[PDB]
Amino acid sequence: FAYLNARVRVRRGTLLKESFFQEALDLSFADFLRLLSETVYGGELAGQGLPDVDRAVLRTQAKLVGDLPRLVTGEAREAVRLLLLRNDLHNLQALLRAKATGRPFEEVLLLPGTLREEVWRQAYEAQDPAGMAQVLAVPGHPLARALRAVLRETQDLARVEALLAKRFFEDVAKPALRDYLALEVDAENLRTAFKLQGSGLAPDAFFLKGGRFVDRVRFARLMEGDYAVLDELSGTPFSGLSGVRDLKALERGLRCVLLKEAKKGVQDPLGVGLVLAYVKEREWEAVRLRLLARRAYFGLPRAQVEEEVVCP
Repeated sequence: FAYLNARVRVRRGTLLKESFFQEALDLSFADFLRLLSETVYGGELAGQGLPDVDRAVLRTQAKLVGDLPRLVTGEAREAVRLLLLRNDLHNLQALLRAKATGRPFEEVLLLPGTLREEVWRQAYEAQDPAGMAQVLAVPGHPLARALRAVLRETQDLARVEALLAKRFFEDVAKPALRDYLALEVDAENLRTAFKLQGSGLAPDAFFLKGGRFVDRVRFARLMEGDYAVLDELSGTPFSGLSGVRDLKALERGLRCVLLKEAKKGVQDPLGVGLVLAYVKEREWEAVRLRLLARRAYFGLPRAQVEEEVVCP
């Protein structure tokens, strides 16, 4: 961990200050590009369009975040590799969902992971899930194996997403990181229960153990249609999910929960906590840059955007 932390410390200095996001919320697209060009992202910013901003973010994070697993070994590599693979899971699910709805690749948020954007593009270009698996296999990604396995059991979008997650977390199971991972399990159970709500499927076939606040009862209740479960979490990190009745709002709240938990890591400068915080802060950075770039580009409502780029 000493080495990984050194490499992380070397990179924390280029994290964007909160002042950047505050100013960006009210900038024209041209000025947004100007502000961005002065940050570490400037090196990869080669154009004047929205896709140029998205590309600069992806390429910059591939070199400041995505490569971390290749720099170390032992338990240190395990920790950061695990975090990035979890994002690859999110990316695959997002791609599967986009394809199922015929949404453009440009609309898919890609979190910092272990794969190059070109691989994800090839997967999106694939004719079907099976085709996506072959693409992921080239770089030897574990999702290629998980996807092939899930597909010989079901083709239903929602179930595929849930089973992919179930396999990932089961492999995960086999301090700061333990605490954080338990919250990731809680959050995954909440999104799965929401996605499979009213399906009538056996909750135990989808419940992930290893969480902390989202017990099998809370999971089953939400999956069987009780939204009130989300209003009963006031004494937990998930208190902000009260009133949530749509998947969009749920994902928003879940991101803030995990971000806050990860930031506790700064308290562990010599341990896994530092990289945990660094990776999640870069993720939040990527998410906000994407949303702020779109507000400036399209001229989106300030109030709606502000709510999506601020975490109470």
